[PDB]
Amino acid sequence: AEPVYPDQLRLFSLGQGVCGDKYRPVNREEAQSVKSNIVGMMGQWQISGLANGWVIMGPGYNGEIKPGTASNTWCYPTNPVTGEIPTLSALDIPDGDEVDVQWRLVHDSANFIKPTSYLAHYLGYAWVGGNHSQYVGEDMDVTRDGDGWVIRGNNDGGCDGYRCGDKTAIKVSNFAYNLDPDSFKHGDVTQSDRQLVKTVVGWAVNDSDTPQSGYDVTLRYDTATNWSKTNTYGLSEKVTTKNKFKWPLVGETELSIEIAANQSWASQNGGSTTTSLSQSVRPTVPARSKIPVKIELYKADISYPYEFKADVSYDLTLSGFLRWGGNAWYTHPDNRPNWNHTFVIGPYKDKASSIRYQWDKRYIPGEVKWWDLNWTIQQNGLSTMQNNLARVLRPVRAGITGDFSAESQFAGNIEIGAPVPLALRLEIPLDAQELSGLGFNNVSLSVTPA
Amino acid sequence: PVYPDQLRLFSLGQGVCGDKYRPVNREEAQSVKSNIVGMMGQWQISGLANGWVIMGPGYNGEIKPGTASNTWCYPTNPVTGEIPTLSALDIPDGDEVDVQWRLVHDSANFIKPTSYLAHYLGYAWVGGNHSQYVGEDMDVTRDGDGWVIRGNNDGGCDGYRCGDKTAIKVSNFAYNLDPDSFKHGDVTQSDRQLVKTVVGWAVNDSDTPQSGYDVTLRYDTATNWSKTNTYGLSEKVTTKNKFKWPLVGETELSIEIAANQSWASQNGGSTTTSLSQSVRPTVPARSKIPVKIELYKADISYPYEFKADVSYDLTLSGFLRWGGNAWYTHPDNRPNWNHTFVIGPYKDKASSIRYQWDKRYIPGEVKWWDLNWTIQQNGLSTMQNNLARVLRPVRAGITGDFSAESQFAGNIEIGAPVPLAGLRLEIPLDAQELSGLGFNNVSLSVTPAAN
Repeated sequence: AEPVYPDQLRLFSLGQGVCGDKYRPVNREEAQSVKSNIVGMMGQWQISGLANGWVIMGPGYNGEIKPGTASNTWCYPTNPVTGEIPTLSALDIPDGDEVDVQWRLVHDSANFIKPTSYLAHYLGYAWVGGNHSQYVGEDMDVTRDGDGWVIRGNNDGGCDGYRCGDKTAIKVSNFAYNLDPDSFKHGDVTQSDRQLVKTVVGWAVNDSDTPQSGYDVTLRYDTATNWSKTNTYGLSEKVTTKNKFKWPLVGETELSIEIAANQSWASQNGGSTTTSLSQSVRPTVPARSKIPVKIELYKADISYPYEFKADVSYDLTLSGFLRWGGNAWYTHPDNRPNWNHTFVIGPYKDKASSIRYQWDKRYIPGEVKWWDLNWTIQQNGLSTMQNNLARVLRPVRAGITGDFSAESQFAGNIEIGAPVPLALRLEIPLDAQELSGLGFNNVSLSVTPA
Repeated sequence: PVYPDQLRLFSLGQGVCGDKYRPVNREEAQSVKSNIVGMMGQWQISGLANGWVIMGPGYNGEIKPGTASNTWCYPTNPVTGEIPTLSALDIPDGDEVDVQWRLVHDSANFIKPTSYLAHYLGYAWVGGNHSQYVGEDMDVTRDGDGWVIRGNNDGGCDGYRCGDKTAIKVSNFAYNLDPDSFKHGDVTQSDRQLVKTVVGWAVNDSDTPQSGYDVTLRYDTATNWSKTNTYGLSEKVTTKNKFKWPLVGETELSIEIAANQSWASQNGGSTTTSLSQSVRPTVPARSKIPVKIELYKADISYPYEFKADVSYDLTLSGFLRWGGNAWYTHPDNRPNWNHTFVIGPYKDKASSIRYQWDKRYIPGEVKWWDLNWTIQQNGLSTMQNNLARVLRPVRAGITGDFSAESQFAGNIEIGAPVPLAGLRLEIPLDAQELSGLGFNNVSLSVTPAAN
């Protein structure tokens, strides 16, 4: 309600202080109210407008809010959807075997069993608890189900209530883990150093009576990169990454490691590869003069414990019968029908399985084709639903660890010194054999117009 | 390369961009999906080239065919070769004197890059008499709390005024601890345990069901915590904005770190915060409902680590060369020259290399150094790889041990209604007992939802 929702802001390019159909300019106070969020949605040196001649700058300008004018405007809806589900801080589960990472999440009474149970209960699912308790989400048994788990109330002994024997089950299945490359952190560097294995030197001469410029002196060469990694546990066998990425750089050791996408993290533990590389400068040597040029070749290796975060997602399927005269299905059946509905807890898939969608579009009558979330609100009130939904939708991440080590060869910049006279050709010796013995193959120096 | 910071959303109709801009295509959109989605509303839908669309974070940034009257665009003629943001240059924590010494003497990560910056900008003799190259045979001397990197001047040299070595002064250091870089070791202690269950009843002595009253639980909790600081640098680190101590395990901690205070002067204590749980139950006519409130105790400890970003001022003193320098006026009188940069978060245009470089193509902006001249003198590549080194983020590890104990209540739970043999409450609370277990000023109240 009252509070401004960052994720509902929309930008317009309609001129100063102008908004599109059914949007109004965001004012200073509101902007300040969620400063971090607006800035995080802006470009480096972006500058957008706010109400009554004010402006908010991007991260580059330190997201500052001051008087000003902008052609574009941060606008808010004249009819904003109220009572958003908050997004709680991530629940970080330490690295372990898939089974253990999953037990830790699934049997957590306060962060999983109770919220998901209460969600099912709020949706009108009957008997969401075991007969050892009168409260929902208690005396809940967690049992293995393939690569998933099932959560149903213990059914030992007898129970009171019509069909109390038919306990609703909460199926947690279809798990997935997406390693986030940006979450990269590393411990103390075990090994680290970069030797100067050789330095190529010589000169670059200018013969003509006119200043030689606009030519690129380019060094091309090959070297091998040897890296390897370990995986402390087995969850590794199931994590992938949306897209390929370059292993992050640490120290002064230039590496060229490409982790491949959608390929088991546990299946990519290292490799030896020779990579063609290059370096180049565009000198400007004055008439009939020469410049000293130097290229330092290096060798570096580094080792360290590493850690990434994998975003966990799973399917939440609720199955049981819908309570009589207390139901949230849109048709509000009264025949206590056996029911099955699955929510995708993680990356969006479709409307039917998106709690956040059905919640946010709850006031658009034509969109409610599944759970009538409005019912949960008259039944429980805004705060209770918001707090509960936030708990079931809380992001879950799993740590991914192990040791990393690598060694590679590479050249530094082609450096040049103060030009010397005399009274664009190169005189830079390249000992093929010594270089080859050092691990630098197919090394060449070329001159080519800019 | 599609540079995300040059992207621009326009609201001018189907596939329409602003002047000198063009529609982002499906592929280009995929190459920078996260940056685009990170600028979009939860359920925003925006257009791309040839009738495609990219959706907001809520739809998981799906890229698919669709019609949209607002569009993601890119310059037809983009400012090319933006300075690459390299990975962080980690520095071994220690006492302030250590981190500075380690930074300042780093030949390949600081001396060479800052010396080349001066040289490319036209500063003369940025090198020692014992080398023909820029940035070699340099001497670093103190000058208060600031440092000075300048070519060795001993012996004899050649060149007009070769005795005038350009000095690179580093001063005014500052270290900003980044709360999001949080990480921890083995959580050498943990768990939660139930220490008491406060139970009672809500009764309804009416012939009609009751749903108009909030039962709320209010109380004070004290978190007894602490944290050590392995090294001395922490005496100078601060945080721009306050933050909640990060949640680890399942011990709810109510700890806050204040901005503008030395990291080292916030090592723990007993902090009291007032919490409040509530619920609006529905009690059938002539009925009562059991109310349950569990109270927990929790202990946690573990080594911790946050990184502190290091910023400093880089001042270049020397005279600008004869045949060309970078100053927008391009003097030739071979003048002494003082100019300082701010290596770290923005401050102002004059002292921001990133700013002058990114806006180089805008004539009115070049009021200091024009980096278009340096690019025509050394090539586009040379210059962005050099500025990539100069602006390479530098950070020191801030480590130590963290320990904490706290008491917290679970949510208020409601049982099944059972026929009695404004909503009313009957739940005993013994101030002294509760207090013995770390819960003070505990109250259960029944309030109409209409207040």
